[PDB]
Amino acid sequence: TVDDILEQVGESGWFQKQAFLILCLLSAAFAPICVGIVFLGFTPDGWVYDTPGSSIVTEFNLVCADSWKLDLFQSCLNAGFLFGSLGVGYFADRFGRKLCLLGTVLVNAVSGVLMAFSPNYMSMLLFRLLQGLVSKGNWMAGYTLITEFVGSGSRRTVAIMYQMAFTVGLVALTGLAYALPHWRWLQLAVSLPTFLFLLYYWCVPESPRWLLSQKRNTEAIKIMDHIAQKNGKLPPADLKMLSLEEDVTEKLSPSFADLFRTPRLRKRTFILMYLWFTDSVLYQGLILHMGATSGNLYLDFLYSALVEIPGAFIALITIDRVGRIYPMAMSNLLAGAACLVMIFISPDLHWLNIIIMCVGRMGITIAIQMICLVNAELYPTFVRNLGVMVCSSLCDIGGIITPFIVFRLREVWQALPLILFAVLGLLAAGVTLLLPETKGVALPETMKDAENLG
Ligand SMILES: CN(C)C(=N)NC(=N)N
Repeated sequence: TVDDILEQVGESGWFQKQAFLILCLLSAAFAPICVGIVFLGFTPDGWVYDTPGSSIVTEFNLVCADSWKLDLFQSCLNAGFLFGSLGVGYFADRFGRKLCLLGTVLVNAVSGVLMAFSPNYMSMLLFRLLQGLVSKGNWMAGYTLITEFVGSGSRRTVAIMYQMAFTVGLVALTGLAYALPHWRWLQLAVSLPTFLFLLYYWCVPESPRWLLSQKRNTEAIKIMDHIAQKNGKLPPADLKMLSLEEDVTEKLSPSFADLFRTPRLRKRTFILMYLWFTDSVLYQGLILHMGATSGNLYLDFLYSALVEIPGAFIALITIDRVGRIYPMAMSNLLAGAACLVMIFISPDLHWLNIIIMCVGRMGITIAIQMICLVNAELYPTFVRNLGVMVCSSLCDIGGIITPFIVFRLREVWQALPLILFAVLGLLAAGVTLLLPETKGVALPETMKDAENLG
């Protein structure tokens, strides 16, 4: 199979390290497509806006349809996510993974370049929809590819280090937003590492599991000897692409074969969609809990962006031995019991508000780090379609429902949204962390996992 030859080969070799840096340079490009609107949505105030830079609000005249503008903008981005979920979930299974990712990166690069010189607001909306759709496809495909590519005992290292790469992408976005004469300079500076990825994407291999599922043993042997020659060692071909006698046709029934696995997979994928929805809603509620500003213009966003590194390092230290479901329970209970304190009286002589908000964030970031890792480890039949469906098709619902509901609630009553978010999160997502599946150090992706699971 793949795990035995991966253990017999260098799982963390130097070629693996340069491929890791290349897909990390992919990972830092996912910051502004999801969170960079805060650096593009400055609203300082015949309408005159006093700011040395500019924004979309300064560019247009958003004084009577300002609420109709940005809400529809982010709703169209999340609709682009909604199309892109099913789109890449079937397209990666159809035309493979690596060529899909390369073409999708090229489309992202040309779409960002054309976004930098957007003529009209209709072009703005269309390009934002296409950008969101493509960028979500790129990031999820890259994360799945490198989760599969690394060996058995080093999945978490890769996953947590790429969440760290996303964090340093937000940090570099905050550092870049200091030099903001127009949004165009920011977008043009962001779009250049995508071309760097395209330039240095000629020396990256495919996914051995998906390639082996195509019964192409020759190119599997080719990529194994390429990996061995890159590390400069003779490969101990114990299996020699044995393929475990796999002959099942790829994409036989994506999400249609779950009827035979109803008592064993339906409840698991349901609780996974529940946990994704809870993470998205709680995350957005904690961002809007101050409305992305608290006495500052950039320091609040840095506090909401540099908080991920302590959570990531805590996860990397913690989840090696205790498992991957107890971290879910600890993170969920900590987030709930941290956000529940804001109902109490504000700190008269201390900083309890920022303390509970930062520890709640830490809990939510530990939860989001894991949700992706356990999703990649699970859905053993085909990790692409089902994994994207649980990842993105129940996060776009959070993106379309969560800001409108909490905005209207904070317009009418502060107490209801925080209480409902805390109750739903704490109770339901702590019940959700009650072993959806048995955890194993190995990472196979065959249907034998679905029918056995140890
Ligand atoms: C990257 N995007 C869109 C997030 N909202 N991240 C998140 N922690 N839910």
